[PDB]
Amino acid sequence: NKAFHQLRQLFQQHTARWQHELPDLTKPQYAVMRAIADKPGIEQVALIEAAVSTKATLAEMLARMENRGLVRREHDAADKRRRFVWLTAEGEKVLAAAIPIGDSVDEEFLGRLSAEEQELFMQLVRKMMN
Amino acid sequence: NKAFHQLRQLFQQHTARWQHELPDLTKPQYAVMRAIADKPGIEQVALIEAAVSTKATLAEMLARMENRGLVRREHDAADKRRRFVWLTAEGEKVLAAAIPIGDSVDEEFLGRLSAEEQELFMQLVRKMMN
Repeated sequence: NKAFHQLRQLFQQHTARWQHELPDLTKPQYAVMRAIADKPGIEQVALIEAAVSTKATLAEMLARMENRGLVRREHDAADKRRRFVWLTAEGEKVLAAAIPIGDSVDEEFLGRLSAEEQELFMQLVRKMMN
Repeated sequence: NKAFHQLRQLFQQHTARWQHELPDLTKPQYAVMRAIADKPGIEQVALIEAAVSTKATLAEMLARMENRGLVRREHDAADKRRRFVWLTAEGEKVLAAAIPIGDSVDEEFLGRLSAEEQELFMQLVRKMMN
């Protein structure tokens, strides 16, 4: 009966489908790779907002991604705290295969709305944000 | 530019405010206590859907809640796997203090929508669900 409760229901159903179709790439991981491909060499701090995570969660996720050869990083010579992120060629393949999968999972729920309903749903979400 | 991406943004902003105002009670924990109070003695399996969690996440969260004296449980004499959940008196106090806080956090975002926009936002979320 609460709005944010039903939002948790919808988000859990989406996560459940995402788990089945993309078992090795969660939605936060997918958003990070997508934001790196949208801006190769993006600075790690700007990647926090671009992928909707946190400084600590992004650092742990990027470390695991380069452990698996999916991303590579370079450092600011004047400030080693500043890092820039690229996808490797293997990371570009992992992302390219996952995009039509993730799109179909998003479509299972969004496709239940008309174009006007989709545009309106995004206007309301934008209105509630800070 | 994606709908579920902006939903993650809105949900992260809500979690950030919830973290500050209720540092010892997350939104999933709050939903569990709220569902137990709505149906004292609710069976643990039905509590999974009522609070929007999973069997394993609920089991871990309920164990910690009774470690802190916030919930108590009873077992089916014929099937010890079946358990029923109550709030303790101390759990009733923790929940009662948190409800006006959680309501104000929900209101910070929902209050940016009119009554008609709120009703419509919940109709669209219900339409996208399974």
